[PDB]
Amino acid sequence: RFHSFSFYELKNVTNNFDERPISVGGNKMGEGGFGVVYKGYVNNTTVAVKKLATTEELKQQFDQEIKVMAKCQHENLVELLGFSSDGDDLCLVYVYMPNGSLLDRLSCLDGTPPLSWHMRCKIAQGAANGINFLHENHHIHRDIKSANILLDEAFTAKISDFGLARASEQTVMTSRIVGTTAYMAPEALRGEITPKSDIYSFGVVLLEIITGLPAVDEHREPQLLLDIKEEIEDEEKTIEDYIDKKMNDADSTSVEAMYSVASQCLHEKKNKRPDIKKVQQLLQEMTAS
Ligand SMILES: COc1cc2ncc(-c3cccc(N[C@@H]4CCNC4)n3)n2cc1-c1cnn(C)c1
Repeated sequence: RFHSFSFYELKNVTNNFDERPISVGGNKMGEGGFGVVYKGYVNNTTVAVKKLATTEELKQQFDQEIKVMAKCQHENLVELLGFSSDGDDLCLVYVYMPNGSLLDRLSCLDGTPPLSWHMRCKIAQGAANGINFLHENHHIHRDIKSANILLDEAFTAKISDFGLARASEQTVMTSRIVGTTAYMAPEALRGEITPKSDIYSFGVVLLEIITGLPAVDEHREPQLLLDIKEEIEDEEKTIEDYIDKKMNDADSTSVEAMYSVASQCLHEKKNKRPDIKKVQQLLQEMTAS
């Protein structure tokens, strides 16, 4: 299904996996999902090359990334073009997403203009559509976060980084708890594996979209973004206090509607959260008129 590269090809097209940042003239775009991602050029086409950084666990993440992409073609998932497995380093080659991660566009990293509310609504809907597609195909993502939501030429959202994905038919525990704490559901932090934890993480992403704040900031009060939900419930704050001020087109009704979805996704009790189909429906009604 996918194209098999030899490792040296991907070496050559990434300027020998040039570790310098893009801004300095190198090829490294960033790190995440248990790999480092490089910009490459293959036959006048820009590509992204993820080079995976236990040994059996790394191969398992590689095979898991490939199996999901073979079963899951969707407008809101990144597209795998090929891979390399010869040599000592496993690589995955993807269609290039020129507007980078939702995390960096929300922070306006490198001076990119702030996302409007209208764009943010399409991003939230698209990301929900991508997660829905995963869950319908019986996969748990386990690493949902704004650094793993990329944006193409039209700022369409595409979920990425499926190395931790698990098949999903009772909820089981794992002995190896992995993920980013600021996005993880309480039961995920205790080691449970369940699609209900994906929903919780998506709720944190929705708060990032509304507020333009990162999920964790050690020099901020509160440090954890998900803490604003309890402040709003306890009427110490309003969602208006936290709405990203770098937008001119956010109306109260639809922001409160997206906040309501986020609040439901963030229910402390996993069985009280909506499933992704419900999340998808509420986000569609959000922009209906
Ligand atoms: C302009 O930047 C990018 C363009 C781009 N096109 C495709 C990918 C891609 C595909 C599959 C997986 C994957 N993984 C990364 C690691 C964590 N989640 C994203 N990225 N991609 C990634 C970046 C990027 C990477 N780091 N930063 C800061 C930006």
